Amino acid sequence: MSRGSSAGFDRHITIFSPEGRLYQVEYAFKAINQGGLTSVAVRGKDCAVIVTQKKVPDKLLDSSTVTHLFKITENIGCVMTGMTADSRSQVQRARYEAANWKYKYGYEIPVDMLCKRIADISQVYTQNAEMRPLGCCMILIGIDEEQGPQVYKCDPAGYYCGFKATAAGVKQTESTSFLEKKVKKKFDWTFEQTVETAITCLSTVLSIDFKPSEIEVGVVTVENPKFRILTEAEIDAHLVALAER
Amino acid sequence: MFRNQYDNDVTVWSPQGRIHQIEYAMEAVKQGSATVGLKSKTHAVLVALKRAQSELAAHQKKILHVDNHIGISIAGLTADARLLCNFMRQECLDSRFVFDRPLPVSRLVSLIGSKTQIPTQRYGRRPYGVGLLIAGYDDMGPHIFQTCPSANYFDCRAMSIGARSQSARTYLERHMSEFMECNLNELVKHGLRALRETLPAEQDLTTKNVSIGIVGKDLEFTIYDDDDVSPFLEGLEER
Amino acid sequence: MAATFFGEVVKAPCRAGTEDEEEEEEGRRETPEDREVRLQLARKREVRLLRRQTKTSLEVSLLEKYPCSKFIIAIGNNAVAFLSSFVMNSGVWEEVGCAKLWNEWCEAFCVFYHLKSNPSVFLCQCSCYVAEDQQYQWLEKVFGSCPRKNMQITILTCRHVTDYKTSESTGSLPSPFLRALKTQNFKDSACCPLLEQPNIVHDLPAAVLSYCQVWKIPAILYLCYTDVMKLDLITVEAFKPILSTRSLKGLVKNIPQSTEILKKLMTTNEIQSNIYT
Amino acid sequence: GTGYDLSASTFSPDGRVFQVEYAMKAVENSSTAIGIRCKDGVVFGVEKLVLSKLYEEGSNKRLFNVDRHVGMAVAGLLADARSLADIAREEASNFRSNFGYNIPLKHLADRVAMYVHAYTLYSAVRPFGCSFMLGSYSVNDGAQLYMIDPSGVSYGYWGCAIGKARQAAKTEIEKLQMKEMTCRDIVKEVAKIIYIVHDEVKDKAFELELSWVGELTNGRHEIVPKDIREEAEKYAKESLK
Amino acid sequence: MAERGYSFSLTTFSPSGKLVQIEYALAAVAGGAPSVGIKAANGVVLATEKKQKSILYDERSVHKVEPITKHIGLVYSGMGPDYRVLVHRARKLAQQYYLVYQEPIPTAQLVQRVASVMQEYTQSGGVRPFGVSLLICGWNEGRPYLFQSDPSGAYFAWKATAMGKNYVNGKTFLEKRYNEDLELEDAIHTAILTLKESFEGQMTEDNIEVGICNEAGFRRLTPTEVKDYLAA
Amino acid sequence: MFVPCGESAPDLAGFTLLMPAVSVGNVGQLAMDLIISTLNMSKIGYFYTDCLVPMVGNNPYATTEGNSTELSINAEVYSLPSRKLVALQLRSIFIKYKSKPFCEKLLSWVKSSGCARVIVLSSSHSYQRNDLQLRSTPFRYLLTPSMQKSVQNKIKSLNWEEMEKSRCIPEIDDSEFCIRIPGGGITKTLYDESCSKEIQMAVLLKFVSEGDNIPDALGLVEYLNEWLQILKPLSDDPTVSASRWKIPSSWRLLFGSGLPPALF
Amino acid sequence: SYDRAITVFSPDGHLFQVEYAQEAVKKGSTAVGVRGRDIVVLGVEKKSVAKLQDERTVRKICALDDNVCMAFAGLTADARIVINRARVECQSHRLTVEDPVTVEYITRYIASLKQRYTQSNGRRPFGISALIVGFDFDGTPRLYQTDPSGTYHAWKANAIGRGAKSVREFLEKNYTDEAIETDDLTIKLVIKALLEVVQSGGKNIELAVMRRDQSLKILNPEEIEKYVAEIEKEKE
Amino acid sequence: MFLTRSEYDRGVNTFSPEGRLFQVEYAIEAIKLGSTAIGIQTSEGVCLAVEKRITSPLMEPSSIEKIVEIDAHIGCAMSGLIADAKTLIDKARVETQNHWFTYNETMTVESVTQAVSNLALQFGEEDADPGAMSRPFGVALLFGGVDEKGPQLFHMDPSGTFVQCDARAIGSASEGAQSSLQEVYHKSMTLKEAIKSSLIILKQVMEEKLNATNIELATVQPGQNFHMFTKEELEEVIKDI
Repeated sequence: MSRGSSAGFDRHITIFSPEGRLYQVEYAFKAINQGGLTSVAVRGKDCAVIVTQKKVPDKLLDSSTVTHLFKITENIGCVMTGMTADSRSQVQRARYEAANWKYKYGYEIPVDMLCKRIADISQVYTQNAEMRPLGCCMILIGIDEEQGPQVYKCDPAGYYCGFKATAAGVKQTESTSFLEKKVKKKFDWTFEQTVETAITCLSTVLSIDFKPSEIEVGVVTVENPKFRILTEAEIDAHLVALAER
Repeated sequence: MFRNQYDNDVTVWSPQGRIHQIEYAMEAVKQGSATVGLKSKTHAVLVALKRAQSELAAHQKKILHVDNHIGISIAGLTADARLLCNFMRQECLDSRFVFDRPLPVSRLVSLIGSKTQIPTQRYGRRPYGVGLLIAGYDDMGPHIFQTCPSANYFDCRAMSIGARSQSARTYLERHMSEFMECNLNELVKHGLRALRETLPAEQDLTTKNVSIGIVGKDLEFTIYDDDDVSPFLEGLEER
Repeated sequence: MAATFFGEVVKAPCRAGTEDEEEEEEGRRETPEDREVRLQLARKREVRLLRRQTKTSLEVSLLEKYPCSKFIIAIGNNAVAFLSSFVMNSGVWEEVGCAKLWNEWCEAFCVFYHLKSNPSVFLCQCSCYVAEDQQYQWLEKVFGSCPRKNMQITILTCRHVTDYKTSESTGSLPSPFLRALKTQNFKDSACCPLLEQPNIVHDLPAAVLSYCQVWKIPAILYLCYTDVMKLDLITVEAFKPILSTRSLKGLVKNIPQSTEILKKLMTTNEIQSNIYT
Repeated sequence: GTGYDLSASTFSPDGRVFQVEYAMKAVENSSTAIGIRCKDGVVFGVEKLVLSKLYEEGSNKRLFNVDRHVGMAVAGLLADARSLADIAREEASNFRSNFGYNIPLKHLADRVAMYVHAYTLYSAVRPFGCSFMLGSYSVNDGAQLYMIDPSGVSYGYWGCAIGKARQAAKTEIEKLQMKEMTCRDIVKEVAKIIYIVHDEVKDKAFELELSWVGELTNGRHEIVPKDIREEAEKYAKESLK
Repeated sequence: MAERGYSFSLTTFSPSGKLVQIEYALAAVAGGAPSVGIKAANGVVLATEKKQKSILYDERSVHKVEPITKHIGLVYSGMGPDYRVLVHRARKLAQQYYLVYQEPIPTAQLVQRVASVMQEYTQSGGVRPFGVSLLICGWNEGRPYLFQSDPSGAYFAWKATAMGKNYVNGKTFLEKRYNEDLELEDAIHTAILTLKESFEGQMTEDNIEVGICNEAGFRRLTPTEVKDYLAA
Repeated sequence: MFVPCGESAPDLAGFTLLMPAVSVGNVGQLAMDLIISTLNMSKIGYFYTDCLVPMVGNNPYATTEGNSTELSINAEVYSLPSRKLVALQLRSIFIKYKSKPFCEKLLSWVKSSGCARVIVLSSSHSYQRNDLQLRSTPFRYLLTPSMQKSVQNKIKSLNWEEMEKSRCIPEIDDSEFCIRIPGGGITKTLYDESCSKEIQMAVLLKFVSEGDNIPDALGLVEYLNEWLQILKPLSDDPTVSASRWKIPSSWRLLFGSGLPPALF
Repeated sequence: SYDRAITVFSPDGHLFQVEYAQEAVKKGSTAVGVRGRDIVVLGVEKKSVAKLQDERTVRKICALDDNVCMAFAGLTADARIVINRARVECQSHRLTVEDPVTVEYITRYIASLKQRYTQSNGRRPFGISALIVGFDFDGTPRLYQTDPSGTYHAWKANAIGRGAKSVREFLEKNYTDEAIETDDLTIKLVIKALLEVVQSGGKNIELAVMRRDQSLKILNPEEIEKYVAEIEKEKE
Repeated sequence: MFLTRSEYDRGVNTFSPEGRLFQVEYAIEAIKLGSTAIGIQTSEGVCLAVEKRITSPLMEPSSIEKIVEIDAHIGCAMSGLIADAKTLIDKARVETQNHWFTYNETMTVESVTQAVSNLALQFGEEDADPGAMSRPFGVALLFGGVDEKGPQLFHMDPSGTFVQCDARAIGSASEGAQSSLQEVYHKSMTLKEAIKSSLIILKQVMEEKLNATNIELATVQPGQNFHMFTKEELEEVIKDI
C-alpha cells in the first residue's frame, strides 16, 4: 500500500487503457451498488422528492440511526447511494463547501453550484495518484429562487447534471426507464403526484409493496423551501392513499 | 506461500486480517538477550544478560538511565532503543521543567505506545524493533512495564523479554507469589535466578555478564555493573 | 521497484520467479561484450574440489575415488560445531579436499575428512553456503554419476523456527527441536518425528536428500528448528539424540570431553555485530 | 480480490475496497466485546484473555474512559484501539473546550468514525484494524450505544457484539428484552453472554471486564464495582452448567 | 497490451520515443461524442452531440458548448469533468488578461495558456493527462479563429475539424464540403450535416448543441434556432 | 532425465502428459496438485535435472498414516494407466539460465517415451490484459499445429478463446505476430520447442494475479475438465460441486503459520 | 540485493548504481593531468571531431578560478552543472575568507556535490570524474581527482576516461623527476601520454597549461603540433 | 508443497520473518570490502594501525589516509566507504569543537562516539528530515582516544551503534586478525608491544609485504597528543620485525 502506482490498465486511477478508459472510475460506479439500495428523486411543478429504501437487517440495530437522507444546508437535502462511510464523508464535505459559499458570497448556495463544487472535488480525485474516487452518488434537491425545484446528481467520475427525475443504486436503469415513461406523458405533478410517482417507481422496479418503515422520503416545496423528512405516519398516509386508488 | 504479497509492508492487511511486519518486528525483539524485570512492594529491579562476543569487548550497555525514577532494559535493535531512550529522557525533562514533578511511569509508557504505534500504520516506516522493560517508581509504588514493537504495553508483576526468556518467565510465574514481601537483596536474587534460567546448564552468572538496575522507595535508579554486582551474586546458590 | 518517486508505477513481486522473464527476448545477437561478461560471472561462481598439497584439479568425484560406506554431512555453524566437538574429538581424521566456491553469502567450505581407522567413513563440514546454481555442481563433484547404493548418508542442518509451518504460533513451539526426513531405502525408523506435510526443506540438504532418493541410497536428514541460528550451545546440544543411531554409533567415544570442547568453541565466538541489544 | 487488494485506494472490478475488508477480518481476529443498552444505561463487557499470570491485573484494558460520560469498548489490534481512544478523548475535550458542554455521543461517534474512514482512503496509511463501541447516558438524551467498524460506518445499537464470536453473542443478545431492563439485570446477562460464547479450549482462562454508564452512576462511566462483578460472574458460571 | 511497462507510465518514453500514455489519452478523445468546428468567412461554428439524450435531463443545467468571454467559446469531445475544470481555468485566464491589459484576451493567447496547463499535466508522474481535446472559437481583429488543443497540450489552428467518435470520416466529409468563402449560415448547415454523418439515429434539436461566434460575439444557439436550422 | 522408482520404465505408450509451468501465482502447479489428488494417481518416477532449485518434503498427497511418510522431491512423475494419463508435478522454481535446458530434456523424454499429447497448465499476468481481454473470459488456450487429432473441432465446439498473438517486436507497423505468455515461465519455450519438434502440445492458461490462487486453480481444472472429462461433467449433480476436486492435505497453512499472542 | 536503486546494498555489500555511474565515466574521452614543478598541465583527447563544429563550444578543460582549473570525463551536461556550481563556490569562498581557494577546497566541494547526488534514490549521480589541477595560494601545484561517488584523491599524474589504464601505465613508467624539470618537458610528457590512446595525434589533442601566478592558457593547434614535432625528433 | 521466492532484503525498513533487517547486514558486508584496521587499547595508550592499499605509485599517499585526527586526544581508523566515512569524521570534528565552545573542555572519547552514532543511526525515514541519509553508512570507525578515564577504544559499525573494546580488527580480514588479537592480547601489555602485535598481524593478513609506505600507524598516549607515525618512525618499528 505504501506508495507507487499499481501497474495495469484497470489497477490505478491515473492509468488510461489502450481505449482511453479510466477503469477505476468505473469500478467506483460499481461501488455505488455496494449496499443494494435504490434511490429515486422526482421533480414536480413546485416540489422535489427524494425516496430511498430503508433496509435494517438487524433486530438489535437502532433503526432511527439508519438513514441515507441528509441535510446539507437548511434548504438543500440529499439522498446518498453507495458505500455508507463514503456517503457520510461526502455529505460532510458538501456541508463545509456550502457554509463556505454562504460566507464568501453572502447568499445561500444553489443546488447546481453545490453539485458543481462536489463534482470538481471528485474530478480532482480521479486525476491524482494519491486519492481515489468515493464509491457514492449524491442526488441533491432544493427550490432555487426563480427556476423552481431542482434535482441534481453528482457521481464518482466528477460528472454532474440536472434532471427532472433520476435514480441511483441497483435498479437505476429500471427506474430510469419507468420515469422516462412517466415524464413523457405528463410532468406538472402537483405535490402528491410527485410523491406517488417516486414511491411507485421504487415499488415497481423492486416489485415490493412498501411499509412506512421500509422507505424514506425527504421533500422540499416552493411554499416550504426547507428540507423536510417525512415521519412514518406521513409516508403511511401516502402509501394508503396510493393503495386505495 | 500465499503470504508474499501481504508481508513486505506495514501498510498492507493480509486477507486473514494480519499485519506481518509487526510480527516480524516482534521477532526482532526475540533476537536480543534475556533481560528480567520484577518488583516488590518497595523496589523494582531490572536484571540483564550482556553479550560481548565472549572476549575482548566491553559488553553491551543493556540497562539505561531515563530519569531519577525510571530506567529501562532493552532487547532488540540498538538504534531503536537509543531513539526511544532519547524520547523517554526528553519527556522526563519536559515534565520536570513544566510541572516540577517526576513524570508518572504509566504516562511515560502511554506516550511510548503512541510514538511506536505511528510507524506501524504509516508508509515509508518500519515498526520499532526493540522491546523494553521499564522499571519505575512514582506516587503509586514500584512499576514494571513491558513495551513491544507492536506498540502494546503491559503492566507486569514480573517479566522477562529477549532470547530464551520463556525459561525466565516460567521461573517468575512459579515464584511470583513471594516477590512482594522480598527485600531488595532477595528480590535481586530472584531476578538473578530467573536470568540464570535463561542460560545453558553449563554457563553461570558472573560479574562480567550481569547488569542490574534498582529503583525504589529510597533509591534513585542505579545501575550495577562488572564489579558492583558482586554483592548481589554472592549468595546465589548453584543451579 | 518499490516506488522511488511519487506515483511511480510499481510491479508486484512474483513468487514463481517469472519476473526475470527467464531471459526472454533472448537476443540471438548477444554481443561478445555480453558473452564475455556472462562467462566471467559463470566462472567466478564455480565449485571446485581440490586436494591438500595438490591444491587444484581433483578431476574426479570425491566418493568415486575413495570407497565409502558411511557419509555424514553437517551444514551450517551449529551442525559443523556439533559434528566436530562430538565426532572429531576421537581418533585421527584426514582431510582429502575442500570445495572452493564464491558467493555473495560466502564461511569455511566443506573440508572432507575420511577416518584413518575406517577409510570408508566420511564427513563434509560446510559452514559453506552453496547457492542454487552451485548445489548440483557440488553433488557431481562429491558423489558423481556412479551412485553406489552401499552408502548411508546422514545430513545434519539447522533451520530457524520461524520456517516451521504450524497452526500455532512459531513462538510457542519448544525450540530447538529435531525433525527428520528419510528416503525410502532407509529401513530404520527415525529417532525424531518426521517433518510434517506442508513443511519442506530447500537447500544443499535438500539436494543431497533428493539425490539419495532418486538414486536409491539410504539417507536421513536431521533438522534442528532453533530460535537462535548463530553458534549456540543449546542448538548444538539439540543434535545429541542422533548419537544413539547406527550411523553415529562407533564415532562417539567421549561425550564428557565433548562438552568441554564445545564450551571452548563457544568461547571462540566469531564476533557479533551491534545490530541488537 | 487478488490484484486489487494491496491498497486502500484500489477498487475491485466490482467496486470493493479489499484492504478495508481485510481490516474488518482483523477485527474478527480478537476476543469478543458486547455492549447492551437498557432502559436506564449502557453496560459493556469484554471476554478479556489472560495472556500471562505475570501481568498486573488491569493491564491491557479494553474498556476506556473517553470522557466523563462516555465509555469505549474495543476489539481488533489493541495498539490501534488505544490510538483511537486517544483520538476520541481529544475530540471530546476539544468539543468541551470550544462549546462548554459535554459532547453528544452521536456527534462523538461521527467524529471518530469519520477519522477511521479518512484512513480508509489513502495509499499512505492503512485502515484501522480495530472496531469499538461507545456508550453514554444523559438525563436529557437517554442511554446511547454506538459501534464504529474499520470502514468508518457507525450505527446506533440496542445490543452489539464485536470480535471473534460476534455472531454467537448477537444470537444470545437477541433473546434479551433489553428495552425494559435496568443496568443490574443487564450486567448479570452480559456476564452470562460473555461466558456462553467463550471457547474454553481454543482460548483459555479469560477474565470478565464489566463496565457501565447509567443513572446508577449518574451519567458517569465506571467499572462495575468488585462485588457486583463477583455476583455477575457467579450467575454467569451457574447458568453455564 | 503492456509493452514493458512503457504503456503504464506517463514519464517513460518507449524505445522508439513514443509516449504511449498520452496517445491513450487521445483515445479517450476519439471515443468521446462527436464535435465539429467550421471557420466560415465571417464566423465560426461549434456543433456537438449531447450525451444527455433522454427526456429526463434538465437542459438549463449543464452544457457542452461554453463561453469563455464575450468573443471566445469552447466545445470538447472526451471526458466531461476534465473539460469543466479546464473551462473554469480558461475563464480565469481570460479575466486575468482583461484585468492586466484592459482588453479582451485574443483567441490565440487563450489557447496557448490552456495548452500550457495541459502540457504541465503530461510531464510529472503520479498524475494523469487530460482526457479532453478542446475546440476554441473566437473572433478578434475582424477575423475568426478556430483552434484545437489536445491532451498533450499541442494546439492547432484549423479551418474545419472534427473530434470525438468517427472523426476521420468526419474530417473526410469536411474536406469535400469546406470552402473558404463559406458564410456563417452555410457553415452552420455544413456543421450540422457533418454531425449528422456520424450520429446514432434521428437527430433532434434536443440531442445536439450548436454555438456560433461572429462579430457580435460568441453565442449558444437556443433549441428553437437549432430546430430551425435542422428543418432546412 | 526420467528415473523410475523400480528399475523399469512404466511404458507410457500412448499416454497424455499433463504438466504444469512455474507461472504467475503457481496456478499450473496448484491445478496439478488438484488433478493428482482427485484422480488418485500413483508415483512412477522422478524427473531429475539440474534445472530446478532442489527441495524435499514428505508425501504432499498423504491420506493415511502409512503413505504420509513417502519422501517427495521437486519434480516427480505420476501415472494412471487406466485412463492413459501421466502427470508431472514441478514443486520448485527454475535456476537462472536453466529453463530452456529443462524444456529440451523434458520434450526429448516426451518423444522417446512415446507420449501422444502434452497438456501444459499455466497462467499469465492479468495486469497486462488489454481493453478486450478485461471483458472476456480469463481462460485461453494454445494448440501446436500438430495437435489436430480431431481436438481442434472439439475445442471449437467448446467455445474457447485462443491466446492472442502479439507482435514479435513492437514499434514496427508491420507487426509480425507470435505468441507471448507474459508470466507463463516455460510455457512459451515449451510451445516453441513443441512446434519445432512436432509434438502435440496444448496450453491451457488463466489470467491470474498473486495471492490466494486456489480459486484460480479450481477454475483451471474445470477448464481442463470441460475439454478432457477427467471427471463427471460440471453442473449435472445436485450441486455436489466443491466436493468434486479432492484438496490435497498439503494445502494446509497456505498463508503461513498461526497468529502471535499479545497482538489483538 | 541488486542495482536499479541508488541507495540499495547488494548482499556482497556493493552499491552498484554508483559503480555504473563510474562506468559512464569510463566511456568519455581520455583526460590526462600531470602535476609539474612550477607548471600544471591538462590534456584531453578530442574524440571524433566533426569538421562542421565550433570547437570552442565542446571544450572539456575549464577554469574555475584564476588559480584552479579542471578537465572532466563522462557525461558532458552533468559536467557543465558541476563546473558552474564550482565556479560559484570559488567566488563565494573568496567572499567568505578573502583567500583564493586551495585546490583541495574546491575538489572537496565538487566531491560533496557529487556525494549529495549519490544519496536519495529519487536523484541521479553525476556521471563525471574530474581532474582539478591548480596552484595553492602559497604556490604549491596540485592535482586532484573526484569520481561520481564523492571520493577524491591527490595525484602526481593521472588519467581518467577511456584508455585511462594504458595512459596511467605509461605515466607510471615515464613520470620521473627528470621529466618535470622544465615546463616544456611536462607539456611533452602529457602529450606523449595522450599519444598512447590517440590515433593521428596532434589534431585530436586539447592541451591547456597553467603556470604559477598565471591564468589558464589553452595551447592552439599550432603550438601543439610544434610540441608533437619535437617529440618525433626526440624519438630519432 | 511448493518452493517460492521470498525477498525481504531489497529495501530498508523491511524485517525478514526472522526479526532481521538485511540492508544493514549488507552494509556490514560493505565494510568487509575495506582495508584492515587494527586498534589495540592498552594502559599506556591506544594504537591504530591500518593497511593503506595504495593503488598507483602516482598517487599522493597523504591523501588516502585511513587514520585521521578528530581532536588532539582522539583519532579515528576507517574501513569501508570513504565518502561516508568522511561525513562521520567531519561530524565528530565539528562536535568536538561545539563541545569546546559551549563547555570549555575536551569532549571524551565516548561522547564523540555517541554524537557520531546519533548521526549514523538516522537512516530510513527519509521523508522526515530531508538531508537525512536514507541507507546505512557503509563504514566502520575505530575511535581511539585518551580522556579522563585513560586510554579508550570504541567501535562503530553500519548501525550507528558503538561498543567499547580492547582490541578490534575491522576491514577485509577482520575475522583472522580478530582471532589473532584473541590470543596475542593481554589486559596489561605495553604500548610498544601493542604496536608490535598490530604490525605483526597486519603483516599476516596483507597480500603484500610490510614497507613503511603501505601501512599507517597512529598512537594516542596520556601525555602526548594524537600522533601519526612518520616514514622513519614506521621504518624503525617494522625493522623491529
